[PDB]
Parts: sequence; structure tokens; C-alpha cells
Amino acid sequence: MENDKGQLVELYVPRKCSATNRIIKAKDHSSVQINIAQVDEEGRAIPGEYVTYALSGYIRARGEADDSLNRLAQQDGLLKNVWSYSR
Amino acid sequence: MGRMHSKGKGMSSSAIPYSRNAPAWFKGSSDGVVEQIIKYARKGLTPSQIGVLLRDAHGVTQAKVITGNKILRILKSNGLAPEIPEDLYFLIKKAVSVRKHLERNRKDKDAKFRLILIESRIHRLARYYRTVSVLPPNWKYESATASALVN
Amino acid sequence: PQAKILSQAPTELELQVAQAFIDLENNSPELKADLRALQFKSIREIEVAGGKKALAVFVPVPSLAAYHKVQIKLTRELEKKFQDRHVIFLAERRILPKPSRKSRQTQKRPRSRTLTAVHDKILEDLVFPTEIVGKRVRYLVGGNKIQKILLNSKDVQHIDNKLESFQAVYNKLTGKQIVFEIPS
Amino acid sequence: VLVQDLLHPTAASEARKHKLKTLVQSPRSHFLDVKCPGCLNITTVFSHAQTAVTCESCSTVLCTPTGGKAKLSEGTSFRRK
Amino acid sequence: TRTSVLADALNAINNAEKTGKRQVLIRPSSKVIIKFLQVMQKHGYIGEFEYIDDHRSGKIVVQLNGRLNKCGVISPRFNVKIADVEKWTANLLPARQFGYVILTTSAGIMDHEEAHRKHVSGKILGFVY
RNA sequence: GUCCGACUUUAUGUCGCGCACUGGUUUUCAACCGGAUCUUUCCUUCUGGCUAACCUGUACUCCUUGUGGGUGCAGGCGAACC
Ligand SMILES: [Zn+2]
Repeated sequence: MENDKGQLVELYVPRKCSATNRIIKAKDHSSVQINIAQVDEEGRAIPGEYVTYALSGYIRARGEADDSLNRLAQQDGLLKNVWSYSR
Repeated sequence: MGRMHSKGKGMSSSAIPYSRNAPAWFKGSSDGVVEQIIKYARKGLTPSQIGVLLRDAHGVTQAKVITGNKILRILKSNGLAPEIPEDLYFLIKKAVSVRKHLERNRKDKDAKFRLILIESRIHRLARYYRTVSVLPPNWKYESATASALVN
Repeated sequence: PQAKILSQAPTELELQVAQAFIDLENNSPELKADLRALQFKSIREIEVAGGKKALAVFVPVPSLAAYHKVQIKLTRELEKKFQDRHVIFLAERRILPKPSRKSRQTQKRPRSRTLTAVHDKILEDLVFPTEIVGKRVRYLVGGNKIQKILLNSKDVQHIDNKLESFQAVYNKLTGKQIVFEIPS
Repeated sequence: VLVQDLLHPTAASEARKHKLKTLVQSPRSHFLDVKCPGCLNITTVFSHAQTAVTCESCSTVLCTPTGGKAKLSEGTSFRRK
Repeated sequence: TRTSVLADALNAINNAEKTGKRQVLIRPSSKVIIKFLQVMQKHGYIGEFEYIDDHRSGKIVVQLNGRLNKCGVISPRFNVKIADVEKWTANLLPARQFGYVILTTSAGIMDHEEAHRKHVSGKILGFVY
């Protein structure tokens, strides 16, 4: 990735699945990127400011997409106790 | 789930409790438990029946938990261990029973195969008890020796 | 009778503990009739955080049986007499190194004299009134180990605050850190 | 399912699973203190007993062997240990 | 029968990684498994594992973070002379810039680079990358 | 310290490659390997050598009143070695 002088020679350092840490292929035509809008004090969706989660196509095909999104949103303080860490 | 001499795959067993030490609710004495084991052995009972009697009629979960020694070990310390180990003796009894059933009716081939299986198991267990030197190195299994040991 | 209850060279601090044992022996109906046959193996002091201290009495081990039968009473009376010092009734066991192949044959080392077995017994006898019901071991990412001990929820009332000091003692004995957790 | 605790699963799930399959394997059996209407002796018996347990004072059975656990003698009163 | 326990451990890790999980439950939990996972922790291919005492061989709970892609044992623990380490790395590791042939030397269970640093070599345990 | 590349028949003052040779390398650093030490933590140990070495204290102090430093003989350190 790194040239000896210290400049990048890689192209498009790829994204990674936010739920399984696996990279997203360029032609991974099943993967999605969810955007959740930030909410201010009076419930007004602030425009242009949100939080993004890149869900891979593999987990979506398996069927763990919604559960992974539940956990990931609960961790960053979006949903209250929607997901329990102990099944 | 191996079933050495068949195609079975069961795992029915017993889970020994995590705590090795004595149960909190047990009030009996270890010396009394050893005396009970000695008396049961003198009655002419194998260690497994001794353990089952201590578990059912009394609060003894298991001898090693209460005393610190095993049932056969306790008997051996007092010199009551049988000259043939219990499992091998029961295999001998089963083999002689199937041989009796065979010599009383020849045409039953399934029991012949089962006798072959039992004899193979007897040979394996005898080999194990021979390398540990529980049995003398000349110990072996033929016809009319099983009857002599059983009777 | 101060000297008889310690089979070790005298030390000023341990003489006071022996005198406290005589004062315990003063009470007849339950603190006598078993406590006469008592000894010691050089009780030692372990510093606890926050200025607290942990005295660790060292049984020769043949007396542990009696010591174990007596422990709860003697502990609470000693805590009454000894302030801020938590008393722990530890065993003393001979830890043997393994025969190096270049070392010479001595005898079959019994596994009870080994480091893990001795440490397991020490941690099990670090507290009588409660029993160890689970042992977990977690190796942190940074490369250090922790031995969680899960103790019975029943009989937890005896050890209300000694847990931390327990930790310290084990640490001071081993350097192997430890975290106590009580399951629900 | 992708993220889940195995070190601390729910106790309901603990009773859900089979013995020999828990985190640490523990028996589901227990002991009982039975009293027979005959005398006042308290007898310690096993849940899954395998013998016709009787009080030493009277020749009256208190349990009965069964493919699973013990079936009592219709008149003995027990308390779980 | 269970012959090579470390094989079962690494196979379980591989299966629970390919499916996208973050944890494994390895049952038998010997010394060698502990040392192998400790090396993987040291090199980052694994997360935060755990030993669960049962008084019977214990167990291990392994936390993953998706960084690993394949474990694997070389089931016949071949005597690997110090000259043959490079051949094993070429045949097993995908690139020279990373990967680690975990091998057991007399100085303990170590990655191949550490063993080459000590200038000591022994039998081969497995490979991680 | 040593100094060399831009300044060209030369250099230093200069532009620093951020020192082309050699050190303080306890500047914290960070390792990468060892060695000895304390664990209830032994690495075969003695038996005479040889006592190498100072826990020896005998005659004592060369020199600033200073344990820096010693001429030295019975105990007595043996992995420093036979
Ligand atoms: Zn009755």
C-alpha cells in the first residue's frame, strides 16, 4: 500500500462492513449504506448531518442485516434497549 | 457417542457437579461413610452397587466428594477388592450366559455373533487389566474358565 | 501459653495475636474444648489500598480441619479486637519445582505440591464462608491475564467488603491479578 | 446471533438447554428429605433413585424405580434439599 | 475420536469467521490452543478470548473482530529445520509482507518471525494470516 | 565531534542531505535478543584442590580528617575454575 518514500500507491482504500469488519467489494451488488438522520432537541431532523452504516451484502443475504443494524444503532445511542447483548 | 461394538450414537451420561468438596447440607461423617462402604462390601456387593446404595438410601453424593478416596480404592485400602475387576467379571458372566444359550440351541446365529462381540470386548478389557498388572500376565479367557471364575 | 500456640521464632506483632487468642480462650463454652490444639507458621502482614491492612495467619495445615471448624467466630472476635486489619486464615504448602532433565531424580512430585494446585487451594481457602462456584480466566488484548472467581450469592453477607483486600492478598502472594464477581 | 453473549446467557436459556451442554455442566437432579407417616425419621433420597428406598425403622418403601425419576409412595411428605 | 484438538479449535474458528460471527466456543481448551490464541492476540488476528474452568479440560470463549481470514493446523507436526522455515512460509502464507507460521520451538510456541529472530526452530503447529 | 553535497581555478559566513566517519547512547524512549537475582522458585552436589574472590580481622593504614585505596595472614564464597 505504502511507497518507501511514504506516499500512497493504493487506489480507493475500500470501505468495510460496519457489522462484520469485512471489506466491501467494488462489484458487491448486494451491499447497502444506511443513513440515519441526527435529531435535535425538538425532533427536527437536522439536514445534511447524519450517521452512516455500511452493511455488507453477505449479512443481508444471510438474514442478519436487521439484527446487526439494531445492535449497531443501539451502540451509538439511537434505539433504547432494542437489542440485548445476551440472547 | 462412539458405541465401540455397534452403530449407536448416544451420549446419555451423568454430569459430575463442579464443586469437588462436600455438599453444604451433608451432615454425615466421612469415617461413618467408610464404615458403611466396608459393611456393604462385606455383604458381598460390588463397588457400583455400593455407590448406588449410598446415593439412594443416604445423602452420599459420591464417595470421593465425601471421603476423598474412590469406592474401589477404599475397598483396596481395606483389602476387599475382588481378584477380578467388576466390569470384567460382569462381561464374563454375560459371555457364559450367551454360551449356555448357544449350547442349548444351535441354530440361533444372532446370539453367536453377539457372543463373538462379547468375547472381543472381554479380550480388550483383559488386555487393559493385564498391562496395568491388575491381573497376572498369564490370565486369559477360554471355555470352562469363565464358569470357574463365575461359580 | 503465648509461646505454645506458635511453632516459630517469636516476633513482636505475632505475640499480640497470640495474646488475643488467649483472650478468645478465656470464653469457655464455645471458644474452648477445641482451640487448645492450635499453632502458627509466621503470620504475615499484607498492605491493602487506602491504608487498610490484611493479616494472614498461616496454619501448619494438619490443624486446618479444626481451624476451619472454628474460623467464623474467631474471625469476627479478632476483627472486634483488631481494627482495620482484616484477618485471613491461609494455609502454607510446599511448592516444588519440576525436575529439570539436567537436574537429578529425587521422587515423584505429588501434584498437590505443585504451583497451580497450591494456588487453587490458597484461593479456595482465601475465604471459607463462601464457596467458589465458578472460575473464569480472561486474557486481555494487551497481554495480561485476569482470573475471575464467581462466588455463591448465598452466604455473600460474610464478605461484605473484604473482597478487595482478598484481591490484594492474592496479588501480594502471586502477582496474578484477580477480580471478584457474584452471579445473580 | 452474529453478536451474542455465551459467557452470560440467560438463565432461562440455561434451563432450556440439555445437561452436559451448559457453559459448565451441572446436574438437573437434586435430593429430597422425605417423611413417612410411620415414624418421625427424615430420610434423604435421590430425585432419580434406582432402588425401593425404605426407612430403616419400618419396611415401607418411600420411592419406586422409574425410567426417569422416583415416584413416591402416595403418603410420604417431602421437602427439596 | 478427537485426535488433534487444535485442529478442532482452528476449524471452529474458521467456520465461525466465514459465517460472519464474532465469537467461538472451543470445547477442549488445551495448553496449545491457549498459546496459539495468545500469539494471534499478540499479532491482532483475534480479539478477547476467555478460559472457562469446568474442572474437566475447561473450555474457551473466543471474541473475534473480523480481522482474521483463515487459521489452520499442519496436522503432522513436521520437524522443521531452520532452513525449511522459508519453504513453509512460501507454501502456506499468501505474501511475504504478512502471515505467520506458528511453530513450537524449545523456546515455546512462537510465530515464525520470532523463531527466526531467536535463531531457533522446531516443529510446526499451524498458520495464521 | 567529524564534516560532505549548492559557489563556479578554493574555502569559511551561507543553502542542509536533516551528519556521507565516530560517541553521550539511563534523553523519557520503544523494542530484539540474552545474564543474574527474590519468591514455600535450584542450576547434580560434594570431596580435596586454590582458595580465584573479601562475609574473614589479624600487624596495620599508603594518602585530604573521607570504606576512592591498599601490603595481608587461621576461619571462611567454590561455578572464576580443577
Ligand atoms: Zn416408620
